[PDB]
Amino acid sequence: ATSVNERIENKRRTALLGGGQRRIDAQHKRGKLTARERISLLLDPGSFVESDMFVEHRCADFGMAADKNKFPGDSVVTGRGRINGRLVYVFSQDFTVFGGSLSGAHAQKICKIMDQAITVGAPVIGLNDSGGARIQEGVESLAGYADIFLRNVTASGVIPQISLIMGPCAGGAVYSPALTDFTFMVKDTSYLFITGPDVVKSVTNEDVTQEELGGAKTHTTMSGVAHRAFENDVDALCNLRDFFNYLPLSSQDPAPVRECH
Amino acid sequence: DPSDRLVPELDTIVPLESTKAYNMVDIIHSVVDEREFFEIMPNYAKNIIVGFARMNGRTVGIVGNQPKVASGCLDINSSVKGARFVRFCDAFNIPLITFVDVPGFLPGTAQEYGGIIRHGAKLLYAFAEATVPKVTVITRKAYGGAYDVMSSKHLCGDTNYAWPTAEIAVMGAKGAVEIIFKGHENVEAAQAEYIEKFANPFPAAVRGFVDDIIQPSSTRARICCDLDVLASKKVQRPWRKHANIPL
Amino acid sequence: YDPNEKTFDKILVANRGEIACRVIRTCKKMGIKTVAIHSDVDASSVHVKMADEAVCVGPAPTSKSYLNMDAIMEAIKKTRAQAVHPGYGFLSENKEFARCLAAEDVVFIGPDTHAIQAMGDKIESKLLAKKAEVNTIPGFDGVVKDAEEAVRIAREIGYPVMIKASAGGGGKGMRIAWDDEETRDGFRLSSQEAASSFGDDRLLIEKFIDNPRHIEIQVLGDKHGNALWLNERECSIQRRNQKVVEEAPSIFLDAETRRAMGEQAVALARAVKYSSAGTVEFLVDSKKNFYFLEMNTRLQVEHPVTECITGLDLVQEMIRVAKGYPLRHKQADIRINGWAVECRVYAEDPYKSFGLPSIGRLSQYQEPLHLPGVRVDSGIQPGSDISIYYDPMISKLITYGSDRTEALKRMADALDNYVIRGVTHNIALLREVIINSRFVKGDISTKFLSDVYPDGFKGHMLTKSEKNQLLAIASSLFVAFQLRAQHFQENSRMPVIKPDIANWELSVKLHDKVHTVVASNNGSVFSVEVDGSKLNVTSTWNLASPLLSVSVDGTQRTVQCLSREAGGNMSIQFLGTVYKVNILTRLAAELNKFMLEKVTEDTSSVLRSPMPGVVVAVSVKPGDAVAEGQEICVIEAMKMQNSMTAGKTGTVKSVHCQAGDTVGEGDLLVELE
Ligand SMILES: *C(=O)CCCC[C@@H]1SC[C@@H]2NC(=O)N[C@@H]21
Repeated sequence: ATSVNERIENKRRTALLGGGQRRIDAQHKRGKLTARERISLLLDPGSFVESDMFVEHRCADFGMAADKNKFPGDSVVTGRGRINGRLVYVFSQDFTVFGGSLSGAHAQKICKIMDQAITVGAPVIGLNDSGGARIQEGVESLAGYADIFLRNVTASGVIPQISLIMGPCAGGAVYSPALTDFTFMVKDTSYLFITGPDVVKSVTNEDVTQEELGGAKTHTTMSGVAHRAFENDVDALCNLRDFFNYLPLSSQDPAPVRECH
Repeated sequence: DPSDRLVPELDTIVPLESTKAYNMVDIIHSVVDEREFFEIMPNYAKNIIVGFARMNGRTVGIVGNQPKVASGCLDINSSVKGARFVRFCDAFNIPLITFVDVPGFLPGTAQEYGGIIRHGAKLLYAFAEATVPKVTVITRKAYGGAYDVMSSKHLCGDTNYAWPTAEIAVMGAKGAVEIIFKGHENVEAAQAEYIEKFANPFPAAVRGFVDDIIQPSSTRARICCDLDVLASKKVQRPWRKHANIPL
Repeated sequence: YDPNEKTFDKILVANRGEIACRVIRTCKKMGIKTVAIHSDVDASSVHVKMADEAVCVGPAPTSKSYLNMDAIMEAIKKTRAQAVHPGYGFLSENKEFARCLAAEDVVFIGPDTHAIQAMGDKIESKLLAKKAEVNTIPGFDGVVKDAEEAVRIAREIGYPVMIKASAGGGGKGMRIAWDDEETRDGFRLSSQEAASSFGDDRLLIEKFIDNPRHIEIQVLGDKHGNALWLNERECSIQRRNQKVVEEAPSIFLDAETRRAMGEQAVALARAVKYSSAGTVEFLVDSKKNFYFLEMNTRLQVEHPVTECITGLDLVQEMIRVAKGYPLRHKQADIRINGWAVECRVYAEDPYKSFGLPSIGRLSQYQEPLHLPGVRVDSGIQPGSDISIYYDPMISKLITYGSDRTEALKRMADALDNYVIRGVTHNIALLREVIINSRFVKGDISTKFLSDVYPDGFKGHMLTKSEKNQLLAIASSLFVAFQLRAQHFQENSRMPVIKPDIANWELSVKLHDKVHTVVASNNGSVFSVEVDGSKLNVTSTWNLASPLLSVSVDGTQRTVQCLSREAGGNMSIQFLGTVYKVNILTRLAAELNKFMLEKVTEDTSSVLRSPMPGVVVAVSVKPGDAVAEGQEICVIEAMKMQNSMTAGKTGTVKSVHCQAGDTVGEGDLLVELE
């Protein structure tokens, strides 16, 4: 009946709008901004070429084939671009659908971007925003984590890897930021903890909250995991720009030289 | 010492109960040659046990869990100890044998404040960088990301074998059943279905996570054959001045 | 035997251990389906894996697992087995089980409930023995307040007496009962003591037996009145009222006495209308004058040895006669085919009170199946385990030869080649007892190992010749282990050069002495000089083998090595005994004579558990003081109990044991000043 053009347009508009305008305004009023405009702001204007824009997750089990819980993009935005004229491979988790939970397509696209970057020799910037994992897919999803880890260990000392975390990351995915070189946070927006406060409350039996377990202040003051903490997101990206400007593209290139006076 | 001898003691070494614990050093003693094992720093970080042994006259380094103390959970001390041992073994080209029985990372506020993430990353980096032939055996359990940390198949693992008691999951079934069915409450039937479906190696076996399922009494021979076939393991990696371990 | 004869189609085995495996094996040989039950812990046992079905009775403790009836009837109903087998122990001699089983439409393999009732009690058993014209222990258990009447009854029954009193009399007439005047003196003194201690001044007459030795006649019977006696057994060696080592033919009594005991036993069995198998025990004195005592109505643990001198096998004969088929043999067709000796290997440490029960897991286990004339009855396999709920019996060994000396030699050779690692055992006790001069001669008694060991088992005492043999073996094995460690591969970059030394000078510390040894190698031949003594030892020197065979200047010795520490300490199983040796070089010993001794603070003041069990009752409390000879607590362990005292007087600072608690192996229990 209808041509494929209208279906493609509907898929594109649903991906841009996410799960609906209500979620969009709720996220805007929450205090943080989605991944697409973050990538637009981090890099130069009109220099971003996204790769594999149309990828969706498939799962025969649990009866998720309906369009109610089907969304293209797999809550990951990956691409390449130029900042100040220098090439960068950029990564952004997306919390609009499933809370940025990682799956097979997630890890597949992630591995594609990192091994392409290692081949060319450009740095890898990764913006992390997730809050859980799909329990329906199960152990298979865990396998993806393992794959991702390998890439990091293959790139240690070959290219600089920078990880900015700006969501309540938890579980087994807190290790990929820890295998990179420099870790930065945003105050009162990004959390790190391997296990949730409920588990420690049930087992160790003491009253603890999430702020004093995975807050930016705790990790940047006493835990010694992250390097700096920023007040919000736009300023975090502005600081990430010139911090990247400091560093070279790879270990083969020498230290950058800036005109001075 | 024959290289193809059976070990009829390992068929009932692992109890079938999900909470029962066993002395896991006995498996190491039984498998190795002449029942000899030189254990390194045995009084510190008892969660993980590492040491030197000989298989078919060839020196190997053995790293394994210990389900007797702290239920086998790994922490900062275990991570650093295992990472340093594996780092030495690879630096001096010695094959590794891993015995995996882990339910995850030990939770708590002390481990959270001490930087358990850094030490877990240390141990994961030590296993992921390693290029010497490593043989891993999953005896009973592998829960959460600790399974991928402790020498998973995807991290350039060579051969993975699982005993019939092995079972791999993600998070506790008691919480899984109550979190999957958010619409209403389910009892008896849901738990029975979960323990009949996901409490088995089959979902891993059909997925290619492990090579196959072997009888415990014939573990040693298999391992020996591995050490006679994967001694030519040379790999290629991109040029690098030096690595950056999360020290 | 013809397998075409009709018999049962499904047999339930309702026991545990080696007897269940034996019954299952014979029943499968006959061609009958078997069904075995199991408890909570025995789900992986050998008998469960050997039979078809695996019914679980219930929890771990035997008081509600193998001794509850409702589970048994439920298992039978689910299995519809036409017959059951009780083995021995547990509920084989339970009247309630027999009657409840006969209530249903199944047959209980064994004796009738009437025989169980008529042999369970003692007074009516004695009455029936009197009615069966069987010579029993005599004695007048009546009131005797006068010395002359007491000595009259004594001289009527003989001066040696067990004259004793119901409540007690501090010996009454028993003590010093050889002549008569001192029996009168004992009469008056025991009357006084009873008046001060017990109260029964009168004397109950009984006859004395000198150096008791008890012989068991095995009887078999059918449902048609025909009964047979299958030779005899001697079981004079026993500790803590438990038999240890047995031999089928008994040398003490000749053919005529054995025959007469046979007719008496068969007459007693017939007087009860007895079917299936059983045994009658007699207590023969030193003059071949026996007296009846006890009739066991079951299949005993020491039953196979008799089989080894007859060619029969009792389990299938009784499972056939339970159907109703009459016996085919006759008393004139039962002969003696050589000799047989049976030993029972337990799981206990003989060095403390003759076999305190132990636990653990069986790290490795191998039997000498290929040795000549050796048969094994074992209820465990490698990788098994021992619990505190059931009998610690590991296995039993039977050796049959043409004469007694051949059987004893075969038994010693088999005991040398039995490897058990993981738990302790009493192989040393058996091997040391079986070579005793007065046991090979044949002069034993009921207290055989209670007087030759006044201070308990102290290991096998070794003479100078075998001291030198052991020292040479240890030195040669140490040198072989050192030499094996100098063989590497060709590095092709840094060449390896093998150190060359003509002979090695060693210092060997054994027990509390040090000896200077020199060992020289000539290939596979070691020449060892120990304190001026030359010895030569040869072997293949297989260091990875569990057991080794050596030839010390002609004599062949089978030895085992364990706990070979890199610091020089070794433990060596030689001639069935474990010796600890410390082997050093000359320079190492000279330097060690300079290092200060690591002082250890352990002189009593600690009353940890001698060997793990479960504490039941505690007679002391923290802060109290007790004197020597007073027991601290009672510990139940695998159907056995012990009460241990303290060697010094002091106040207990802490007690770590209470009622219902679980005690570990060597766990601290009592701390006192
Ligand atoms: C527990 O397993 C039952 C005890 C089996 C031992 C049998 S029965 C009682 C007899 N006494 C003994 O020492 N062995 C025989």
